[PDB]
Amino acid sequence: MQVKPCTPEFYQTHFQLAYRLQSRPRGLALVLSNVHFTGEKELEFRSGGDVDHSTLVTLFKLLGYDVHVLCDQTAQEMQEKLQNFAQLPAHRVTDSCIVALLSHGVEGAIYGVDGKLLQLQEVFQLFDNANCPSLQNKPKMFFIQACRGDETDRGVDQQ
Amino acid sequence: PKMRLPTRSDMICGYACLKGTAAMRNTKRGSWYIEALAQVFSERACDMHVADMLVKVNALIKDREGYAPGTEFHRCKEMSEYCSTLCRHLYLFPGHPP
Repeated sequence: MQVKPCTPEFYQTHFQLAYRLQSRPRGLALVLSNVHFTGEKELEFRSGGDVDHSTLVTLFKLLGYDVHVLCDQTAQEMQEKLQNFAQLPAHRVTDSCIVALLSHGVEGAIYGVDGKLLQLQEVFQLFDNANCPSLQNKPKMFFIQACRGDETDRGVDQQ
Repeated sequence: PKMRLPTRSDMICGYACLKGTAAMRNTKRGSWYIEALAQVFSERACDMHVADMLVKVNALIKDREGYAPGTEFHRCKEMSEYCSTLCRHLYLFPGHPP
């Protein structure tokens, strides 16, 4: 994998109308994948979950982020460690932030390897303007690979 | 008379599937979504801002279908989506400056 760099001309013609995004590293990134379950409930082994995990780590590095990783965490560990990540002082000095969460899930929430649910509203909140003064007015990207139901989509044939 | 902020702003969230649905994952290739995301981003982060790159991801995901003959669950589908409280273009300016 490589990421094609942007031209200095491109940067000159767009930065005035974009979030400032020039620091080095461009921000911290957290990739948190739950793959092996406990299974104090229901949840299947996420075969394929290591490719996703690896692919994101690689991407966010090539994109200039200082990447933190976590794997196989309980609902309560996700919460505590997400909070600790949001409070890192490195955020004072970076321009952006990225968080990826990959697990099984329901609508609005993701599973810890223990089959207990972490609310996405609680996740976003740890990074908001009240809780995370360091990232104020800084773009925060989230990527959520997790079910939002169990229905698979049959799809529809086009007219 | 200082500017103040809402409690929450300037986030963008990409989601792999829609509300009520499960997400397609390949035991050999990982999730449809993560895979589209890395190629769109590795190729276009140089000239396309992140919300537009999430639109190109949506385009890739929409066109893909599941190859699992046997289980009716073959030719199956998913749709991704993003939600945004961004207030400006988000360009990642890869490799600038050196």
